[PDB]
Amino acid sequence: GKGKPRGLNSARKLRVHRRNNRWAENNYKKRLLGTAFKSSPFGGSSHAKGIVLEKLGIESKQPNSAIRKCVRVQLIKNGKKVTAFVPNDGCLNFVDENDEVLLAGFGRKGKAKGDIPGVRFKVVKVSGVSLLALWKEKKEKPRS
Amino acid sequence: ARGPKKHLKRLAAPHHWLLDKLSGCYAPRPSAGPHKLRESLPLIVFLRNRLKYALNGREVKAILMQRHVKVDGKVRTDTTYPAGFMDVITLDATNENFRLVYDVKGRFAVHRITDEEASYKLGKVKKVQLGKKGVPYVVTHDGRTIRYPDPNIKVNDTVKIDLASGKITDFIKFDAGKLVYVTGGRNLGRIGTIVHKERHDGGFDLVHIKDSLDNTFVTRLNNVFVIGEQGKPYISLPKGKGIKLSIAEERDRRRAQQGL
Amino acid sequence: PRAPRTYSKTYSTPKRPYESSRLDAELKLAGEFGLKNKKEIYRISFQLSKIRRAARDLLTRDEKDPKRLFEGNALIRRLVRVGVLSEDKKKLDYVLALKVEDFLERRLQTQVYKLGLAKSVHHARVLITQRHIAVGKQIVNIPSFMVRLDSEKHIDFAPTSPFGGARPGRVARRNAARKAEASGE
Amino acid sequence: SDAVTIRTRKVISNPLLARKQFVVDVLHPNRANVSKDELREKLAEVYKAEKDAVSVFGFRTQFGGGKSVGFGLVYNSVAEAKKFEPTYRLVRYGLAEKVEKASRQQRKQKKNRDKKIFGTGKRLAKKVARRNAD
Amino acid sequence: LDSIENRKLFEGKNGAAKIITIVPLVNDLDPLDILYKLLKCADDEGIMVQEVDSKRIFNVHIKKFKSNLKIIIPDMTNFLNILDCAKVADFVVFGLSGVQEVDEEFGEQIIRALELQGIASYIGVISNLSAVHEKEKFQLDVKQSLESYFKHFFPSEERVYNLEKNSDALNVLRTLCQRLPRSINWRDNRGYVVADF
Amino acid sequence: MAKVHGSLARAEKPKKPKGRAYKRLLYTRRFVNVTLVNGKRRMNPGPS
RNA sequence: AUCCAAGGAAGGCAGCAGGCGCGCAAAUUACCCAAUCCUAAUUCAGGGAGGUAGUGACAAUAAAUAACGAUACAGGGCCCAUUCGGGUCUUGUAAUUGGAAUGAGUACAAUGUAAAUACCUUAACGAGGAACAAUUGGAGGGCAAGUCUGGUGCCAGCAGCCGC
Repeated sequence: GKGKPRGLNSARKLRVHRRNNRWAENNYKKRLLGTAFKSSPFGGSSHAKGIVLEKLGIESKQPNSAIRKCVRVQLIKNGKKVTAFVPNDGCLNFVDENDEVLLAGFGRKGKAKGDIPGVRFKVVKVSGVSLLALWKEKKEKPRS
Repeated sequence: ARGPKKHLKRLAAPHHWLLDKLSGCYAPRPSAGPHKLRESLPLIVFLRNRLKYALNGREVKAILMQRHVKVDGKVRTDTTYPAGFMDVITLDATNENFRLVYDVKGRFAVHRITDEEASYKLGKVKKVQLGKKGVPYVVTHDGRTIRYPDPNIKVNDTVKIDLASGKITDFIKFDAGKLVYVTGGRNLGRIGTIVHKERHDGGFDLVHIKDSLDNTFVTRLNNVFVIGEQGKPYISLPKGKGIKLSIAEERDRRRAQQGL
Repeated sequence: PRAPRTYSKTYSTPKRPYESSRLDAELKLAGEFGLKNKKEIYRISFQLSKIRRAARDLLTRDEKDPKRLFEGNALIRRLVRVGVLSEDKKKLDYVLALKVEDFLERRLQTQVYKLGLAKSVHHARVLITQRHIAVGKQIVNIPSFMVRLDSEKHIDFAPTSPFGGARPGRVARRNAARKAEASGE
Repeated sequence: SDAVTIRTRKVISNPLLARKQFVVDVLHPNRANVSKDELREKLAEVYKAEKDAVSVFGFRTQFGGGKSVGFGLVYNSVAEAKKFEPTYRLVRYGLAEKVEKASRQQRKQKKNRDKKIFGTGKRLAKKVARRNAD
Repeated sequence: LDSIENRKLFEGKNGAAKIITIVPLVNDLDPLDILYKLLKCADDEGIMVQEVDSKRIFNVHIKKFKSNLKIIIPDMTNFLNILDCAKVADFVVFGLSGVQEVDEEFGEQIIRALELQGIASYIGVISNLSAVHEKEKFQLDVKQSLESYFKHFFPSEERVYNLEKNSDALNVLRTLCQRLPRSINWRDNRGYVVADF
Repeated sequence: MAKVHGSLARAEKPKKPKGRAYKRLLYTRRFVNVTLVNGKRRMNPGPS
């Protein structure tokens, strides 16, 4: 009878079977082990601030050849070194080194076929300033 | 809590006070006295919320500090004095009298009383016992302790008390086929005749009551109060006569009292 | 620490955002009735949804039940009072064939145009919001007033408004003052 | 065109506060919000009482105007009005005086400076005046 | 521990050099007006009297917050002097007149030039909001206009404070006495001296 | 770019109307002015 | 961890405001006991409990940014077309013209309130609105929207997914 017990005094076997088989999910296992509270670089938050250590010319080769513009940051809350993408600025003229940056998440899945990376994070603010309004020229950036 | 409380928040009020939930932030916590906290009615609510005589809180204080309001013959000066069931409220300068009787919906209602009816007061005997130097006494539903009763008075008997002297005038013993008002619980405010007494020793007793329209309901023994006989109540009953109506009957009555 | 004051939402976001037949039907409704938002349609959809849920969960109960007859008569009578449900259709079955246009026709928005007090539906909303229209004696300037049936023989102009009463407005007497000064000049 | 009409709803005689309490309706076509003073005069002359024994408050005009609703008291004498009314409404009526006070921060700091003084303080005043003179 | 150890340059009792450069951006605004409306809410008016006669560089100890401020007012014609005064500051105060606009050829060029050469922590300051009509119902409109204008060039602040009131001026004084400024990278890599004798 | 100090609101081709007039305009542009291009209601066509 | 004449002496804001630190992340060192209640020897005194206002795009409700005409011009349709022209509509435009309506805002006053601010009323001003100027994201497919022009094509076939 469908390989599972159907007796009317068998609720215990059913719920122990569910608690054993829910560890095969992905979100459950990340969620009840405290994965984000231990090893994820944001520590389970939606944003983070950090200090720019480097500007990086990452390369995406195949099948799209592009020069990815990234930034190696050291986060303030953790002491954690994270590279992150910065959009829409070909010059990175709003970014210098040793500036403070508000980062968010970024869902690009890079490919394995040509060693192209998808870094996990985008730049939202530099030096307190909205990077969008910089690139759309609605504010000016204080340069320290 | 590190000691006894002194406040009562406005959501934690008994719902049968009909207090609005956005007037202020609290409700008047009733004092210690003749009635239970949960089922009392303090004087501030009866002056302001139901008789509309006082607009503010301090107008209640101004009226009560002029000794107009008597609760069961005596003048009270407390804002939150627990006036409860079967009690007599007397306004001399207004020349009005009120008996606190539950409505059919389970809340206290305004109820005008003649001077002859205002002289007495009923009370359910809650314990009879033999106190010091061997004197018997009864203790009623409001806390009144009366020495030297009739020996036929047992527990649950309703006793008539004349408010002038505070003596036992006469009484009714708890017999089947008597007129009974209901004090607590879901069926609160109904007037009926008890069919019989169901008895569970070691636990809670139960009472089957049958109303004027032959509906039958069941309460515990705690929620029972005896008034009188069939068609002979010792007090004057409010309008509606403790008769529980269905919602359709009430709706039809409301639109039948609308004929321009 | 008080009573946490209650509130609710009133519109409902549709499930799929781009759906050509739905966009066309909504815009036909807006054109026939002079709306401004899709939210003004979603409000009527949400109210009709709650009414249909009340209906179809009272239908599962058997008849001659006091809850069904009670709440059904309350619902049906309340719909008849606003003229959304007609006189013959006073059953629970006909409130489920009751559609959005039946609600949307009963607006003050619509009833000003339909009584011949405005030239356009857009002109009807304009005369509403510029405080020109009274129901009995009280002036209403919300187009979503949802005229109850008995209130139909009271919609007119206001005694405040120049169309219905007292002195002509700002531009009118301004131009009259310029005419009188220029005739004096 | 106008004629200010005054109606009294919900008329209650309260002998416990020695007064009469009611609802003031004012029909005022072509008028804005017929003031408290005129209502005190006209209720004093309808109910045949002193103006100082007549109070009105809590007014609000309906949407669109032309009608206002408030609350109205009329006492049995002027002295009963004096002894039962709140003091702010007496100051509104000119029947008393605004009691000029210090600010509340001032009096709290005054009280807390007084709390550090046990006794009259003139003993301590003499001793500190002597030691400053020392 | 590290956050307290990074305040050892700023005990204003001995080696503290909290340099504030006060730049009015409109010539109908006096810099000593701003300085006096600041130091009057410190309630030590001897400093206000001793700052009058002929000085540009002030070495002030405030015993309230126990801080060592160093006030510089730039020459308001030599634009090079304005640049040189702001590139040594730890704090930059921006005066905004409530009546005359910031000049597109003079004031805006100060803002953009100091900003593009790099500013540390700054404060926006109004001193003539009561030179507008005395009702605050119209003064708040001018204050919000100046705030929205200053938001364009500087989004790190949203309160452009009024020196007419004790509240906002004491707030600005607290800021200048306590708060640690953001560091300008190029100058802190090479070391810098301000020097009296 | 940067708006001037005078933000005190108190004391070219024509614009598109806002809100409900814009919905009125769209109702004219889709259902009063029927534009059948090659058997279809074509919106935003180029030179054709 | 505070003062100090060095002997000694004081300390607990996870109460209301407010500061530092921390961080993606969070308000005024305002007014008042008039409400609602509470405490006391008590009607009166007291209450950062609480109420009021500021700040506040946390959410939530309602809904301004325009509405009518006449002209022409281009059409379309309705019937009379023998042809003209006889009216009924409905469009489109023409930064063409006309007379209207009204609040945003300002404000005598009055209401409001403990005192105010604001709201509801209301004298007197207040628009052709070529600027009392509606934005935010898109226009390969998913998924509504380009068969358009220029530059790019050495920072560029490109980037939730597929990608050309």
